[PDB]
Amino acid sequence: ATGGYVQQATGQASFTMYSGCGSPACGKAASGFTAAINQLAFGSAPGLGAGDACGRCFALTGNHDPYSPNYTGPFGQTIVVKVTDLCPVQGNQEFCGQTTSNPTNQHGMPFHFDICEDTGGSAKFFPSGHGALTGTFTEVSCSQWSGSDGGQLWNGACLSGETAPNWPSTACGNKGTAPS
Repeated sequence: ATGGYVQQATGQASFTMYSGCGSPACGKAASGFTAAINQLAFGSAPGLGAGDACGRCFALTGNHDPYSPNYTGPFGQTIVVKVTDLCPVQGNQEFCGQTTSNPTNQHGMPFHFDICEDTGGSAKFFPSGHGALTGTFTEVSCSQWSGSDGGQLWNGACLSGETAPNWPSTACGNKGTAPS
C-alpha cells in the first residue's frame, strides 16, 4: 500500500496478548474485542496518528504454539477483533519487527496481532498456559464484530476502516513510510 506498508486482507500471523488498550494509537478505543497490529501492517509510526489498519475487523485463528511445539491442542476459538492499536517495531522485535527489507518476524510470520486482554478477546483465543500462538487471519465485515467505538481522544483519531471494503482500499489512510 501507499507508504510501502504491507496490508493484506488474509495471511499468516503470530498472536500474543496485552493489557491496557484504552488509549490506543488509532485514537479511539472500542468495547468489543480489539487488537494491535504490527507496524508494517498498521500503516503509521509512533506519534504519527492513525494508519489504514484502524477500525478494520479481522477473524483470527490460532493453530500452533511455537513455544510448546509438541502441544497438539486444543486451541482457542476463532474470534473477530477490531484493530485499534499499533504494535511498533521498537521494543517488539520478536513479534512486530517486520520491515520492508525483512518482512517476517522471528517466527517467520509476516503479520502479528497483539490481542487486548481488557475487553475479553484473549480469554476466548488463548488456552491457559499458551500465550503465544501462530495461525491465520482474514479481514471480514465489521458486521461480524460485536461492540461500539469509544470517543476520540485527540484530533485526527480514526476508526473509519470499520466501514471500508477489505484491503486493497483506503479509509483512515497511511502516514509516513513503512520501516525499512
